[PDB]
Amino acid sequence: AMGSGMAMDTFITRNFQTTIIQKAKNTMAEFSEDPELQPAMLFNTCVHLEVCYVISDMNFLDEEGKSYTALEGQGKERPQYEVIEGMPRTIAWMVQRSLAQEHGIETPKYLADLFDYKTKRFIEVGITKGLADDYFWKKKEKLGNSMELMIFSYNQDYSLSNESSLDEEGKGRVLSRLTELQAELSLKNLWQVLIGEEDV
Ligand SMILES: [Mn+2]
Ligand SMILES: [Mn+2]
Repeated sequence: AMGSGMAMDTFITRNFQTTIIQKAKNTMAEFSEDPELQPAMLFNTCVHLEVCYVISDMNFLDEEGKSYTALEGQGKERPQYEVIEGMPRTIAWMVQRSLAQEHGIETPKYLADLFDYKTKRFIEVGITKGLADDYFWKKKEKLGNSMELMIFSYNQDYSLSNESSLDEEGKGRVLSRLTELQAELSLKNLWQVLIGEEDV
């Protein structure tokens, strides 16, 4: 129980790519948060970042706004999305402001997770231990119509502001990853004590 920090630290190392982990550690230390003392926060950041990459790498985009999968596009001579999560927050805000300026659109008040070059919209991603619909409308309160929302729960429910933002195979990649993580956390008795994103 007091070893829950070390158990979560170890879990993180065994369940995520080194690249994912290093970014999350860096963002916590920007908030002057010790990952060793706030392991729940480190886990949540890792999952969030991994989901954003799972959404962004799924398709690529050409000059005229046509999308391709990685296989379809290879050799033709960018990722459909700019990933704003995963970098220091000062650099993140530079990116969001540049993207808005480049495209002649408003700059959202809050920091986005992704930017979709196809629709020219910012996207917020959320992962909840609770009901996705609840979290969705909680974010809507603050965000309004400034961004699209993609909310996923560990319990396989989800809520999307734009249903065409994910095919059923992309949804299945995200949700299956979350289901697998919850099963493992449950087996380690780490699930009940995890503080989800929706309570931060
Ligand atoms: Mn964010
Ligand atoms: Mn988010």
